[PDB]
Amino acid sequence: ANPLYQKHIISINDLSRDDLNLVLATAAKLKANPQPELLKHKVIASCFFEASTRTRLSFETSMHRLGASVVGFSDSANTSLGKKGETLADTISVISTYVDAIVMRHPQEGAARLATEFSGNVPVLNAGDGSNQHPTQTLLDLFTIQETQGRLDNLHVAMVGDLEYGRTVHSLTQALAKFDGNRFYFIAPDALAMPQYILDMLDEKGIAWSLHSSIEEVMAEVDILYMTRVQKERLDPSKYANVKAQFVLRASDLHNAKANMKVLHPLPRVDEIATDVDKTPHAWYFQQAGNGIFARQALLALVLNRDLVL
Amino acid sequence: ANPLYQKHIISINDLSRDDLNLVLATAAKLKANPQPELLKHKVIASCFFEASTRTRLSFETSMHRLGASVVGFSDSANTSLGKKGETLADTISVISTYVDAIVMRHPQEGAARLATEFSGNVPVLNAGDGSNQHPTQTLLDLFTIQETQGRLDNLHVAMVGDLEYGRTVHSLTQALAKFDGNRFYFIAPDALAMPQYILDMLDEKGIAWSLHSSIEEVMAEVDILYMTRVQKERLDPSKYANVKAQFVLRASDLHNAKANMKVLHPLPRVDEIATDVDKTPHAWYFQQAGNGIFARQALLALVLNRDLVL
Amino acid sequence: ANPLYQKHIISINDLSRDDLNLVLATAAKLKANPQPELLKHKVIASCFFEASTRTRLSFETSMHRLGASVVGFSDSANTSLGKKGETLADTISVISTYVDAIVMRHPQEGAARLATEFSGNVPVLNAGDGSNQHPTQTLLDLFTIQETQGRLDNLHVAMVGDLEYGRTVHSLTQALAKFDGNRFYFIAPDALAMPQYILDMLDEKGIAWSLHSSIEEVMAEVDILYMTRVQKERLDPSKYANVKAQFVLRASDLHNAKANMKVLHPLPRVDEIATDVDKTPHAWYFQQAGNGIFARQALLALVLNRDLVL
Amino acid sequence: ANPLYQKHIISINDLSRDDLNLVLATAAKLKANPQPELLKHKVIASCFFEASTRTRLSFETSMHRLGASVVGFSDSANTSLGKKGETLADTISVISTYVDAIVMRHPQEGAARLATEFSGNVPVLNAGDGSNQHPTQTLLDLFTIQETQGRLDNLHVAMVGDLEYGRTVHSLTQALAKFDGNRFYFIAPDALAMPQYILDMLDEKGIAWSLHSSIEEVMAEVDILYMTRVQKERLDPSKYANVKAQFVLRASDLHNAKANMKVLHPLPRVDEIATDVDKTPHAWYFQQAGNGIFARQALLALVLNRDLVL
Amino acid sequence: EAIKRGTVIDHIPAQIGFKLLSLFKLTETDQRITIGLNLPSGEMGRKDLIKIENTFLSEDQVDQLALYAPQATVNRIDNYEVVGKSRPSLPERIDNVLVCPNSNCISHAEPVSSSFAVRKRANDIALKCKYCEKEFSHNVVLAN
Amino acid sequence: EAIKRGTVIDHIPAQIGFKLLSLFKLTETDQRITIGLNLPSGEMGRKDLIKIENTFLSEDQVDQLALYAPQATVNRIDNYEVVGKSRPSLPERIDNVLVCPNSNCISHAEPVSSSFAVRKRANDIALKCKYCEKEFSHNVVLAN
Ligand SMILES: [Zn+2]
Ligand SMILES: [Zn+2]
Repeated sequence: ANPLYQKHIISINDLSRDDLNLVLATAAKLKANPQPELLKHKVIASCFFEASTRTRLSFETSMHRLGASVVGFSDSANTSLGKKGETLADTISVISTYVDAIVMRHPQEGAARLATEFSGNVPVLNAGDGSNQHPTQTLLDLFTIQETQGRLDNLHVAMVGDLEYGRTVHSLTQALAKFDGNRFYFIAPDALAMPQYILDMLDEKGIAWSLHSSIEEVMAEVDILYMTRVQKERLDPSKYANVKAQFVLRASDLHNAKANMKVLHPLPRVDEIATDVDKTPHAWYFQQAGNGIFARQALLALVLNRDLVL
Repeated sequence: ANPLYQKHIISINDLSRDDLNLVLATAAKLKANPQPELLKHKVIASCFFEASTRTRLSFETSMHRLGASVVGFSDSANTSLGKKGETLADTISVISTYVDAIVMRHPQEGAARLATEFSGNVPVLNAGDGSNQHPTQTLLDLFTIQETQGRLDNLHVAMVGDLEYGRTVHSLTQALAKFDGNRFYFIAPDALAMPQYILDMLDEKGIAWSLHSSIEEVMAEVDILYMTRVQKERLDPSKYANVKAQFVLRASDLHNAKANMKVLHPLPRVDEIATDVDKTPHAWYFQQAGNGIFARQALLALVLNRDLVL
Repeated sequence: ANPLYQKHIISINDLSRDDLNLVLATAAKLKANPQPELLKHKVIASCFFEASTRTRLSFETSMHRLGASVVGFSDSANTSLGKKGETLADTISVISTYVDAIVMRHPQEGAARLATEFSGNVPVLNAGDGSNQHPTQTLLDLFTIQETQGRLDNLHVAMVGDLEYGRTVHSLTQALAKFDGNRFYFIAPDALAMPQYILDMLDEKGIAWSLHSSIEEVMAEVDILYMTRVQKERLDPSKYANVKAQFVLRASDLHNAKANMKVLHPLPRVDEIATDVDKTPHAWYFQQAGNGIFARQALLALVLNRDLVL
Repeated sequence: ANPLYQKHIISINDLSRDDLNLVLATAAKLKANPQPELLKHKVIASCFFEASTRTRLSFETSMHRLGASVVGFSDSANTSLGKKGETLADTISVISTYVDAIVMRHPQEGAARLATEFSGNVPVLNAGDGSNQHPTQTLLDLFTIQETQGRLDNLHVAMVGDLEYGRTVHSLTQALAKFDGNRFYFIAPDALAMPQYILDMLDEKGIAWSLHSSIEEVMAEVDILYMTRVQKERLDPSKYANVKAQFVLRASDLHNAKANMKVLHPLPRVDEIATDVDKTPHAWYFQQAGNGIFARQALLALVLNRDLVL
Repeated sequence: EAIKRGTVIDHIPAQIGFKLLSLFKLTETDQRITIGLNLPSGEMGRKDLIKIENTFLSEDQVDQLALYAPQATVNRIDNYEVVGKSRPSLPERIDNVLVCPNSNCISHAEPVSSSFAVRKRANDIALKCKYCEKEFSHNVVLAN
Repeated sequence: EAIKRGTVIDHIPAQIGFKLLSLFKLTETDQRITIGLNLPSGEMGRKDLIKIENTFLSEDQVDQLALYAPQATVNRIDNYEVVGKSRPSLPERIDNVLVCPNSNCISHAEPVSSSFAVRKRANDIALKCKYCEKEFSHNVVLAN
């Protein structure tokens, strides 16, 4: 077969360095030459139990680009605490007789995993399960890094913002660490430091990481500068107080960046990235977003098409 | 190329007499012999920041009739005043890397125009921007007039209803006035007269227009009778009081109409057109509505397909 | 007994001039020399089928001030019917067996009068019945004028604002017309002028009145300037701004005004009176509000207490 | 006159130690020997712009216990962040002409203080203004501590819970700091520790304080254990369960505690105090609640009644 | 009081100088600036006056002054001498400094520069919004 | 000319002069005013400078400058001569010009003047809101 044919894609942590590579290779292939008839006659369910417009539009577009048909639903501020009677398991049990794959997003950690236990032979792809996993976001991140740097080893990567809750930076760090020679630079408003399990993981693999308090320290050396998204309740008016500006990246902050340096942000951004960086050659978050349709085409292609010849 | 290839269609006031013609010509061509594979492999975004079901169904059907795939969203009574953080500009900057064109409707005047400033090479088509513009409505109006009269010059056109706010009648008047020899007849409940800039415009072009208070005065002479839609808050119980019936058009009002006279209404109608006119040969508002898929097919065809050969 | 003992108070029109003076005299007496035990042992029902907090507070204060006990309720908009089951008639039929008098406010016009038909010998006092009557508002208005001018006859009175929907000024006009030598000035955006049957009534009584369009024309020569509250829904939002600035009052509009003149307003105001007039000797709207509890004390006292102690 | 006659009661910080004792002495007197006709003929306004039923009940009971009459209102989800017409200022401007004192509770901070600027010689008593002040809660707390320990100096006091958002303990801390020889212990999940300016204020006064992480460390040696209410939203639901079980109190945590110690809680509690502590001699939170009506009687009495009868 | 090299904006109406300083961020510079407000002028009553060293205004920059000080004169100065002299002409477009009177205009909440087409009329100047396509009297746009 | 009678505020830091002109509505007057921005000063690097005819500053008005130009000098001028000379001292309260960092403070939507108590600290100035009773670094209140 191909290693990912008929498999579920639930969590980054389930994927080998090879898996990662296969996805990214495929992505690039498709990006280079499109196969708009590759999934002709497939029907995919775009089940968004939790509304997320940006994510759904990307996924659906990918399905269409590969010629598949899409049905589904985006859900709503739930009156009376849900379908209430109907278990997710019953829901997945039924839907999985209609369709060929399920792409689902859900407010509960573990929903994508539960779906697979009822989906039969229908692969389910995780589009977000509460604060747990978001594999395609992570794959599009990797793909953007690889595409612009020519590589996923020997990089200098800085994570910036809420490192306590930035599930994007946890995932991306995990994945990059499946690769050799990367060095990491973490930058928080003191508060909101990185989860100790991640750091412990880096140490066993033998991976360099440094802690810092502003970007200045690190700007001249980084290849990727990855910003998290940052909530109004994630932080407060009192800890936005003396050092909140490195939390606002400006074009001026970029004078000494290497020419190759790209700025990624999983989006949306509210104030953490000023609009004047938009014009710099470093701004790459919109490009990043458009790469999502390749990561996602790739996954769908590999999972539904027995032997994917590039 | 063709003059409209890769252009935005944001406002009626941006289109020449020629442009208008091209659209209508194309429309009729497509109406006569369909090209269901003209936009095979295009993906179009149907972005309805403001819900409007009639308008979205029309537009989407057109996309499907030309073979394109559709993704998008209709929006909702917005909890907490919006995506709030996310600017429209970031939204369009992202969506425009997914898709081939953007059809959007928005509660703020100027939204369509702002989109173009971030859409890159992706044409955006305005489906309604607050009380500003609604070009496809106007184009389907024109197309209906041309199809039934055989022509857009030398017509006798009457506008009826709220002329102060009827954005439909402003647009339509502007357009027809790009053509020679039309004569206009405006009819309001005294209140809600016509914007002075429109009348001033007619005078410089040298175009005949007359003011009136009932339709009787004008019925025997008109070729089109265009009715506006009329709100409950647009008017009141006190100015529905002595003359509210010409505000209610009835089959009986039509006894002396020319045989060719058609009655258009952009829809929906509430009480302003009585159902007994529905059976007359003059009722043409439903037909008008179905012509929308041709006006819209036409715009999408011309904008995405370099040289459109009929 | 005094003329009002055990009588329903429903409409301003049901009161003679004698009546009015009787109420106003009692108000003045009570304001000068309180009787905090006049209605000791009475139980009054505060029934607000339609919520109105400024109205309930005032009225209930009046009750406690006379040492009466108060029970009641404020109703909650409309899930649909606040009542559904119970006819208003049944509701009064019951309550009139608990209490000594009923003070009610209701969304339907005529509700208070209806109550009188099922309340037995329990008096009802109308605190507002849709867009019909609000007598205690008028009475408090009257009392306020008299107190500040020393007389209710031969006065120069201005009305300003939404004179078509503003029932507050209709009533005040009606009751001031039971007085001699008074002269009115009506200030309104044209499509909101004072209803005719009023004027007819005024011409027929020989009452001098003048329609104007700006406060300035008359400011120099009035004793009372009574402002109502123009809405942002009634007139639209384009015509609003074009003529809004004369139905707004600033201190600078008071340079040539009489040293006896007081500005009245039933409240609440939004922007129609700038806060800079507050500090001037003419602002009397808060005073006016205060007088509410005397007008209302007087009424309760007269109705429930057979012979008055001036 | 006594020092508090006709004074506004807005903030704990506006009171001397002398003041505090004056309040507490009066509370004790009133509890010992009720004066059900002290405020006979007074009318107090109970204005809860933000609903708080445990607070209103307490306060209104205090009022009736002194023989005062009560009028007021409770607002309905302050639906949005204000009454759309009326400024708060206008509202007070009006109410202060009906009544003899104002007791108010409001979502915005500073609302009570603002009211003082428009209430004339009508005193206002702050019953809670957003996250700023709630002085009767602190006063009731103080009174409760003194009654049970016989003194307000040289005491061993524990604070437990959400010490970062818990305004209840801030205030109590501030006011206990106007006393000598007192010693604090703060128990909190680290990212919720007691705000610094407090500690700075404490060091600067020479106040012994120790930060701990479990009740046990100190249980053996405290006189007051004052618990606040940790939320399920503030800390997230993964970290919650991992450290929740020390901010929960069971009777079994009371084996080595002092025979004078009382457990306090402003209420309500949910799970932070197991019901098995209720039956022990230490539980005093319901007693505490009851003392509310004496702290509150005291304050009304001192403010409205020029010279006190102890 | 004059300078060696730079621009002098003369004959600005009273109460407009400070407005110009604000709208066009003219003091956000390191250069030496000299301003006179409410100076006497027999020429026109009384005037404001701005002098900026080593700074020059393009024809269009000058033109942007037209809506606020139509009769101003813009002198170029080198070695203490007037080298050039021009006056402001109504521009075709005015960017960045006006704000649309339309509360619903997309241009308020978003990251775009305001823009208006300028059209001379009988008794006022008409300003048309690039975005919402509504047209206003400059009196309305300019008064707050 | 120069001088005759009024006030001269000297030794204003660069980029503060215009700030002062704005905050304290100093040009909402008919008096003659003369302003120097980014003037050379060997005394302090470079400075802004304001001169207002026939206008005088109370001790407290002068103190209001302390937060923005602590080392300024305020000279009184009569018949072209410096008659008086004072320097700004930190005030106890600052009214009217600041705005509370607290989005929820009642002071925003309502018709009252802002007010802060001023308290000197180690490395900054503490400002406490009359209304919401929260305290802020002047750095936070002053930066937007
Ligand atoms: Zn606009
Ligand atoms: Zn504040």
